[PDB]
Amino acid sequence: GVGFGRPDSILTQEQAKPM
Repeated sequence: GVGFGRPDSILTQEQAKPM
């Protein structure tokens, strides 16, 4: 859940940036 782009790996924000 860190920025936008893809689903968050860690915790449910809707989206996150790539690796």
